[PDB]
Amino acid sequence: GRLIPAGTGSDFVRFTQVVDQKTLKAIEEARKEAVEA
Amino acid sequence: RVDYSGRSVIVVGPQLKLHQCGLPKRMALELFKPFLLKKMEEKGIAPNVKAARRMLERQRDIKDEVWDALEEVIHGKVVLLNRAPTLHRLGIQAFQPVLVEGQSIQLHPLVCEAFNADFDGDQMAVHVPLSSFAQAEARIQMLSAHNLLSPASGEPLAKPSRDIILGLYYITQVRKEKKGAGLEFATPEEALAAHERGEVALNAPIKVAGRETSVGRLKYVFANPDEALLAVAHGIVDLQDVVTVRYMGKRLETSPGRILFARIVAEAVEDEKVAWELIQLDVPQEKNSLKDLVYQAFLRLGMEKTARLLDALKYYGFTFSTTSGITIGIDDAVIPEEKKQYLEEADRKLLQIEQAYEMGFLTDRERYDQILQLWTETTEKVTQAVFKNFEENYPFNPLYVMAQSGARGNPQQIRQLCGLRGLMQKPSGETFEVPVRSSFREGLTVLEYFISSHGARKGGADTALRTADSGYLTRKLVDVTHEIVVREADCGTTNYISVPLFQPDEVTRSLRLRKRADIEAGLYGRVLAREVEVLGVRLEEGRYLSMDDVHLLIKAAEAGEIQEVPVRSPLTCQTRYGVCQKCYGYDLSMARPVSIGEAVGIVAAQSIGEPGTQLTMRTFH
Amino acid sequence: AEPGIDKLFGMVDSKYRLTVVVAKRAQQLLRHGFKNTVLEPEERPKMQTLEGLFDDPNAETWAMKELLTGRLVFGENLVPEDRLQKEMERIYPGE
Amino acid sequence: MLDSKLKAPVFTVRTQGREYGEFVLEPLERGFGVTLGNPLRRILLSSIPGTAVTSVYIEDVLHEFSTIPGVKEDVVEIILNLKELVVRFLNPSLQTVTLLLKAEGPKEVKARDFLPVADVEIMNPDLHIATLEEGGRLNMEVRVDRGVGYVPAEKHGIKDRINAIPVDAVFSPVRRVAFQVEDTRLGQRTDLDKLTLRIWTDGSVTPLEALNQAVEILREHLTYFSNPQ
Amino acid sequence: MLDSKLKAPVFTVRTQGREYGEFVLEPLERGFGVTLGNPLRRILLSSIPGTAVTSVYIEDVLHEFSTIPGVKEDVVEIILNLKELVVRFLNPSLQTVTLLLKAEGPKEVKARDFLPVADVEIMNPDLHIATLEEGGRLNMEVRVDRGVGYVPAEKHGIKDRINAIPVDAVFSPVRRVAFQVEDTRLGQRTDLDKLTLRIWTDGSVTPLEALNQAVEILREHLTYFSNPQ
Amino acid sequence: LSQFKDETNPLSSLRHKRRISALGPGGLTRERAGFDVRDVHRTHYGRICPVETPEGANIGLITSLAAYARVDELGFIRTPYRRVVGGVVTDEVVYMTATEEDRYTIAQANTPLEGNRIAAERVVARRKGEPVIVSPEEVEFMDVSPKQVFSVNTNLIPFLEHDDANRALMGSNMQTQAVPLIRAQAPVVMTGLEERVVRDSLAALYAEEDGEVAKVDGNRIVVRYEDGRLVEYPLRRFYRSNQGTALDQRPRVVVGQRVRKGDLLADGPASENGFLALGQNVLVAIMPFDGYNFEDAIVISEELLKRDFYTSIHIERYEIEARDTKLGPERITRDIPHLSEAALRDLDEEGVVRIGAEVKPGDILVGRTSFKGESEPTPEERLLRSIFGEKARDVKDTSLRVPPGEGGIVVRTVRLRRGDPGVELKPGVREVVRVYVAQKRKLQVGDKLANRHGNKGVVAKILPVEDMPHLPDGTPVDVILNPLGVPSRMNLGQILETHLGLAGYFLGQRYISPIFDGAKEPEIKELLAQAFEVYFGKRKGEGFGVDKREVEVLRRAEKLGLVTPGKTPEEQLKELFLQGKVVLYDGRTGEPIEGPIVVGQMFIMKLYHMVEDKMHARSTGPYSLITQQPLGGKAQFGGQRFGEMEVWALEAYGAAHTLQEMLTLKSDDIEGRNAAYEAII
Ligand SMILES: [Mg+2]
Ligand SMILES: [Zn+2]
Repeated sequence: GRLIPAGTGSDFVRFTQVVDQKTLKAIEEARKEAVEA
Repeated sequence: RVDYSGRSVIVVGPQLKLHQCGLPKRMALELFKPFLLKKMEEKGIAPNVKAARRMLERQRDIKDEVWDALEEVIHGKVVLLNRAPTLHRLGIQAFQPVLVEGQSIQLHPLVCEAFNADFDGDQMAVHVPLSSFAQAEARIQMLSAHNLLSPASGEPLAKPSRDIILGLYYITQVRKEKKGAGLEFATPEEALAAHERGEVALNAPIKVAGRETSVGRLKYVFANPDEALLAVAHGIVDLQDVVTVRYMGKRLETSPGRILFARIVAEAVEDEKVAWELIQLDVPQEKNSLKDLVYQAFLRLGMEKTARLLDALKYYGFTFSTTSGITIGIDDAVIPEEKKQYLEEADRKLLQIEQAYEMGFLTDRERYDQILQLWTETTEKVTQAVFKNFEENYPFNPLYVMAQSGARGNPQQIRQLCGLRGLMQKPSGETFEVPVRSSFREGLTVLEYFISSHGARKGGADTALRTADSGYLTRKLVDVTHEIVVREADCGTTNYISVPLFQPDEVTRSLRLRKRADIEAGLYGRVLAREVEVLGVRLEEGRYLSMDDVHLLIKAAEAGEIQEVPVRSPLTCQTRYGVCQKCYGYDLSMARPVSIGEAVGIVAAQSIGEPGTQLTMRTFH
Repeated sequence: AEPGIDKLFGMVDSKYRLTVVVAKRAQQLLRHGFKNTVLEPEERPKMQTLEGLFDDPNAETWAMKELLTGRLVFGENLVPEDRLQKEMERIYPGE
Repeated sequence: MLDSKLKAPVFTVRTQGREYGEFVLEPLERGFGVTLGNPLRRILLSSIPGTAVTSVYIEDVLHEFSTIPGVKEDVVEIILNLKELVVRFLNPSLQTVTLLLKAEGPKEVKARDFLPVADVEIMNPDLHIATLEEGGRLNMEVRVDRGVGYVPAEKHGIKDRINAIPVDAVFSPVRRVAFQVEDTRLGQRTDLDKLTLRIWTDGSVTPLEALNQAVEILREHLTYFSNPQ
Repeated sequence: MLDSKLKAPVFTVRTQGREYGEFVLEPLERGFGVTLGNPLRRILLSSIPGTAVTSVYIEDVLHEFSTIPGVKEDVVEIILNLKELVVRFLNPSLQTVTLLLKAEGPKEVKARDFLPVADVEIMNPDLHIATLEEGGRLNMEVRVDRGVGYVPAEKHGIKDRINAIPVDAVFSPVRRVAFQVEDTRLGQRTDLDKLTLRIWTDGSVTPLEALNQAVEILREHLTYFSNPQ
Repeated sequence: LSQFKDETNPLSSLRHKRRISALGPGGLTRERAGFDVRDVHRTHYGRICPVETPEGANIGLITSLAAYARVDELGFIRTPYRRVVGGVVTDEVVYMTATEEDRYTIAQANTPLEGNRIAAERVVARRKGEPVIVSPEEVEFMDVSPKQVFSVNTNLIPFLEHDDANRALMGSNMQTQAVPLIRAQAPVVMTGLEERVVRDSLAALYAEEDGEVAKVDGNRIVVRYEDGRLVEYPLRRFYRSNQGTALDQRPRVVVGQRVRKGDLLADGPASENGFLALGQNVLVAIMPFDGYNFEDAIVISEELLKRDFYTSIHIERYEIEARDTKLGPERITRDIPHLSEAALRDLDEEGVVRIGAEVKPGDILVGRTSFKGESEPTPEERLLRSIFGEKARDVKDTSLRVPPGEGGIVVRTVRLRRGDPGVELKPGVREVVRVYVAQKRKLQVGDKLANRHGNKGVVAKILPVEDMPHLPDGTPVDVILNPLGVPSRMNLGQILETHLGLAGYFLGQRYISPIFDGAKEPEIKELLAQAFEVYFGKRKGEGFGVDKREVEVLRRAEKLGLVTPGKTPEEQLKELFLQGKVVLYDGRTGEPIEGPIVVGQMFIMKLYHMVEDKMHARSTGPYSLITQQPLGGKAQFGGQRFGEMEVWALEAYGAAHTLQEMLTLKSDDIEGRNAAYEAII
C-alpha cells in the first residue's frame, strides 16, 4: 500500500522543489544574515 | 472497494469534447459530497457541515443554490472513467466533468475506441482523485485529450470512428455517370463546344470519362475558394461533383467537398499551408487517410493543436453524415447478375464430378475434396463479382462506401448479403459438401441457415473464452514483466541488435523487402546503436528514428544500401531491474522519447494481451 | 486539450517531473495563502458566474498558468528542505 | 422592465474592420437560435443584393478559351479575376453599368485603370487584371449589374456585343455566413439557445449593415401575410 | 401600385373549421418559400400557447393507479382520455378553469356531460371518458389551463385537492405543420417559388390565428438585433 | 432447477417455463465438460432451438425447445416429419426419434409442391447430417414446417430468413426482456404466432362457450352463455409481477355482446387485440444524425413522450420488520424521535404511510423505534439530553425510508400484528409491514429499446419535434436509426420490415410475414406501389405538385443511380419510393437531405431496467467487519471494485498517488479514510 516504484513515484523526481524569484531572494537574505557581527 | 466511486449507463456525447465528459449532477453530488459540504459553508447556503449534511439528506430540500456550489467545486477537477474489461492503460481515462441532468453518463465518441464500449447498455464506472497530487497526475498524464497515440503502435487511437469517416468520406468522393458519345476533349476545340452542348443536351454527363476534363469541368471554373461552395449552396454543383478551382497558385481540378475538407483542417489548425502539406485531397477520405492525417498532425503541429483537429473532424463528420442521407434498404444490397452464372457454371461442373465418380475414376475422398475446391473458388468468385458490380455501377451504394471508407463493413460480410455465404462446416470440423446458395438479401433457407448456424456457435464459444484468455495471458505477462520500469541514464552497455529488412524464405530462397509494417514495427522510434550513412543523409548515432526515418531506410533497402540496422533494445539492456531511455525508444503514449519512470513492463504486457482476444483458440498445446 | 501542454512538456527533462512540479506548486498556492502567485495584475486566471476565479477555484490551473511563464524555478535541490517553509510563512499572508 | 421582458436578448457585437463581424444574442427559448440564424443566413447570401461582372468583351477575342498576345494571362484567367472585382454604385438609376478600360504596352493592368464613371466607385483598385509585355493591346468592356445570389453565366447569357462572353454572377458583398447554437445556463432551466452568427463581407457594406438589411427583408416578407383571398 | 410592388404575394386562404387551414402565397423570389415556410413551421410547433387538462380529482379515488367500481376504464386510462380533451376559452380572465362533471348508473360519460361554463367551450363533446355499468358513481373535477409546449405532470404538480392527481400538459394547439414549394410560372421568368403551408389545430386556436402569432414571434425576434455591444 | 417465474411480460414467463438446462443434479453434467455438448448437434433439429441458448459461459447448455418439439413417452424430443411415399407427399406425420432419423432420406419444406407431387427432379434432402441433392423418388420423408425448426420465442421474428443467426439470438432474448406498456401495439408486420403466443400463454381471457355479455366492469365481465348460465370473470386489476411489471386485464367487449367461443373478453398485460404487443410500431427514418446515434445510440422525437407511448408502470415492494431486541421491542409508530412533523404528514395512519401519497427518496415509508445502545446508556449524550430536554425518548430512529433511486405513490399496504389469522411470522419477528409503491416510467435518455432483429441501443437524445427529420407532408419521424449499425451485423430483415412498414402506414394495414415462406421482395414493391398513390395521390388532388427541394434531391438521386434518367419527377419518385426511401427535409433548416432516405413502420420494444441500472454512487458508507473494505446493502450504495486489470491501468500510467489512494484512503486505510474525510471537510 506503498507508493508505486514506477511513475511519478520515481526516485528521479520524488524530490523536486519550486520557487518564485521573490522566495529566491528571500532565502539568500537568510544567507546574508549568516554574517556574524 | 474505492470510497469515492460510482457507476451508471453510458451514452454518446457528440458535442462533448475529448477533454470533458458528461456526468449526472445527481451522481456528482454524492461523489463530491464532502467537497460540496465545505463549499456550502463558504457560501450562505449553510452554517456548518452537519447542517449542510442534513440540508441534503432529502431530495426535495435542495435549493438550486447547491447546484451552483457543486458546479463551482468541480471547476477544474477531473475524474476517471472505467470500462468493463480494463485491458490496457487507456482502459481508464481522465476527463473534466460537465454536470448534466438525468441518470446517463455522456461519453465522448472518439474514446469509444480506447475502451471497447458500444451503447447497447454498456456501463462505465467513475472514480475521484482526492489528493492535489492524484489530481495533478490524473489531469496531466491520465487525461484523455493528451494520450492520443497508442502504446502498442505509434498509430493514433483518436481515429475518426464509424460515423465520422462515413461523413468525411461522402463529402470528398467524386462521381462518374454515362459514357455514350466521344470522350476526347483533350484535343479538339470542336470537342469543347460539341460535348458542351451535347451535355446541355441529354447525351454527355457532367462527370464523363473524358481524360483531361469532362464537360463538368468545361462548364464551371471557380476563381476564389469560396466561390466554389456558394455555387454548391445555390444548387449549381453538388459536393461530390468534378470541378476546377483556383487555389493559392494552382488551377486545381478538385471537387467541392474535397475543397471543403481542405478548409476544415486548414481551419482546425490555422497554419493553412501546413494543413495542405499533410493532407491528400486526391482521394476519398478513408479511415486510414484520416488516421494518417492525425498522426502527421501530431508530429508536425503539436499535441493539443491535434486535439482540436480531432473534434473538428468529429463535428463535421457527424454533421455531413446526417445530411448525406445514407440509409439501409433491401434493394441497396445489390446481388450481381453474374451470381446466377457463376452458380450454374459451377453447378454443371458439379455434375461432371459426379459422373466422374459414378464411373469409378475418383476415390470417395477425391470426390469430396474436389467438390469443396469447386465452391471455395466459386464463392470467392461471386465475392469479387459483387464488389466489381458496385465498383463499376454503384460507386455510392450505401452498403459499399461504409466498407470502403474506414467506416463499417467487412468484405466477407458484404459477401453474405449481396453475394452468398457458401460453406459452413459440420459439427466436428469437416466442412459440409453442400453450400449455402443463399444470401441474406433473399431468404436464407430453413436449412442453409441451420447449416451456417454451426459455425456461428464455434465463434461465440471461442469469444467466450478469450474474455478470460485474454487475462490468462496478460496475467502471466504482468507476473514476469511488472518489475520492468524505465529508470535511467543512457545505459552505457552498447550491445545491440540488428533488425533484418529482408526475409530468406517466402518461396524457398529469394531475398525480399519485409512488409512496410513489420519493418515499422522493428525500427519505429528506436535508438541507433551505431551511425549509418544511407541514401545521402547521415543518420547519427543514438538518434531516435522517426517513422519518417524508418521510411527512409526502407526506401534505401529498396535501392539496395542496407540489409540490417544497428539499434539499441531491451534484449540487450544492462540495467538489472529496469530499462533505459535509449534502449526503450520513442513511444510513450506520446511520440517523443520515452519518459523516465514509465511503467513499461506492464505497458508491454498489456499491448500483447488485448489483441490476444482476436487470435483463434482450439487447444493450448 | 489543456493550454500549452506541449510547451510545458518541453520545459521539463521528464514527463513525470512536470506532474510533480505543478502538484507541489498547487500545494503551496493553497497552504501559504492563495495569493502566493507570480502573475496576477492584467491577464490572469478567470471563471464566469462573476469573474471570481481570481480568488480560489482551481489551484493547479494556476500553477500550470505560471509555469508556462518563465518566473518559477524547479530544481532537484534548489533551496534547502526546511528553510523554505519558514521563509514562505514569513512573507505570504492570508492564512 | 424586470422579469420576462428584462430577460431579453442581449444583443452583443464584435466587429473588426468592415469584413468580419460576430454577433451574439442570448438567451433564446427552445430551438430558436436555429430558427433565426438559418433564415438570416439564407438572406445574407442571396438577398443582400449586390454587384458582379456579368459580361466581358475583349476587342480582338471571340471565344472565352482564347489567349491574347503580349498578355501573360489567358481569357479564362482574366474573366476569373474580374469575378473578384467589387464595385459599388450609389442609386437605382444604375442597373447596368459598363466599365471601360484600354491599356497598352509594358504596363500592369489593375482595376484602378478603368475610366471613372460618375455614380460608380471601385473598392477593388489594386486587384490584378493582367500583365502586358510589349505590343500588348488590351481594350475591353466589362458589364456590371445589380442582382441577388448566384447566377451561372449559362443562366443569363448577356448580349452586349456578339463576340462578348458572359461571366458567372457573384451578387453579394457578403462572403460567408456562419452560425452556432451553443447552450447557455440561465439560473433555473439549463436548456437554452445562444445564437451567434459570424458574417464576412468584401468591404462594400459592413457585417452589421448586412445583418440589418437581412432582418428587414424578413420583416418586410412577414408583412406580406396581410390581405386574405 | 403597378409593376414590382403590385406583383406582390397574393395571400390566399382556405380554412374549414378551426382544425385545418391551408395558406398559399406566391410569387416569391428564388428559394424563399423555404426561407419562410421552415421558420414558421419551427415556430408553429414550439412557440404557440393552448389548453390541456392539468389536474384531476375523482372523489373516492386517492392515487392514479386505482380502478373505480361500475367503471370499465381505470383511473390511468381515463386521465389519458382527458389529455385528449380540447377546450377553448375566450379571454385572458380565464387562466385556470375547473370543469365539473358527475354522472351515475348505466350511462356513457362523454365530454358534453361536463356542466357548461360561461366563457369556456368544449370542441371535443363526443370524446369518450368512460363506460358506467350500474351503481356507477363518478364525480370529478378536472382542471384546465392556458400554457405553452409540453409539461410533464411531474414538473407542475398541481394541488387543488390533496387526493387529486396531476396530468401531463399538451399545450400546443397545433397538431401538425406542412409546407410545399412548387414552381409557378409568371410570364417572363419560370423559376418561381410558391409557398403554401398547411396547418392543423386541436381547435383551441385557429390555423390562421396560429400563423399570425407565429409570424409575430419571428418579427419580435428580428427586432432584437437593435442595440449593439 | 426451480426458479422465480420470469413474468417481465407473459412471453418471458412462458419461455422461462419451457427452457432446458444442462447443469443441475450434477450427476448428469457438471461444470467441466463443455464444447462437445455446448455445440449444436445435428440431432437438435426441431428438438432444440439453435439460437435460443443464452450468451456467456453458460452457452448452449441451457436452451428452450422448438415449436413442434414434443417429449413422447420417455424424454426424447421428437421432431415431426411428414411421410412421402414415392413422389407423393402426405399430410400424415411421424414424431421420430433422433436415431431413426438417420435411416431415412429427408427433404426440406421449401421443395416446390403441387400437393402430393414433388415438382423438381434435383431437389434437396439431407440423409444423416449431410446435405444431399436427392431425386423425388428417393425422398422418403419431408420436413413438417419452418416453425418446428426453432423455438416459439424465435418464431416471433419477421424475416428471420434475412438475419444472421448470430444477431437473431439477441432478438429472441430481447423479447424476453420486453416490459408491458400501457399502450401495447401489435407489430406492423408479424410472423403469425403473436396470436397463439398470447393465447397459449395465459395473458388474455378467452370466452369458454358462446353467449352474450351481462356486465362489463373495470374489474369484471360477467358473461351469459347461451346454455342458460352466466359466470363472473374477475380481471387481475393491477398485480405485481415477480419482476415488477404490471399485469392488467383491460376489457375489450362492450355490454350485451354475443361472443364467439374463444374470443378475447379482455386483453392481457401486453396485448392490443388478442395479438402479442410490446413496444410500439413507430415511424422511423434510418439515417445518421449528429452523433446522437453513433455506435449504437438512438435519437428519439419528443413527440413520442407527448403521447403516452413508451411509458410503463413499475412497482417495488419495500418491507420492514418490528424486531424483538433484548434491549426492548422495536415499536412501529408515527413517532419519529428527533426532528419534524413535515416528514410525518404522509405518515398519516399512526405508523404506516397513507395510500396514494407521493413518496420521494428519503421520506418515511414506515416508522419504527429501537433502543439506543448495545447494553449501556451514553455519558456524553447524557449531558446533551439534560441541557435542552433530559426527559427524551432514548429510542433510535430506525425507519424504513425511500431508498435513493425512486418511489411513486403508495397503492397498497399490509400490516400483520400480534393475533395472527393463519400467517407465518418468523421468530423474533414481532410484526411485519409491507408497502407496495407504484410508478410511471415515461421513456427517457437513460433507457434502452431494441427491435426484434437485434438492433439494440440506448436513447441518447430526445429531440424537439420542432427540428427532427420531417417528410414532405408535415408528418415527422419518431426515431432516427444509424445505418452503420446494419452492415457489420447482418440482419437485413429489419431493413425489410421498415419497407413493408412504410406501405402499411399509408395503406393503413398490418400484415403477417411468416418465418421463411412470408413476404417476397416483389410483393412488397407491389404494396409500396399502392402506397405511392395514397401518399402522392392525395397530394395531387389536395392541390400541389413537387418542391424545388424534391426536384433537387432527384438530381442528386439520378447522379446516384436510384432513378432512371429522363423520366418525370412524378414517375421518378414512384421508382424511388418503391426502393423504400422517400425525400426528407432537415427540420432544422428546411432544406432537403441530399439523397432519398428510407423510412417506415418499425416495431421497437423498451427493455426492462435492472437494479444495477439504478446508477449507484457512494461517498462514504459501511465497511465489512473482518475485511475493512467498503460494503453497501440497503441504502448506502456500496463501493465499486478496483480490479487488477484496473490497477495495471493506473500502474501503466504514472498514477502513483491515484493508485495509492485506491489502495489506502479509499478502501482500507482505517485511520486513513477517517482523517481523509475530515481533511476534505
Ligand atoms: Mg455494449
Ligand atoms: Zn539500456
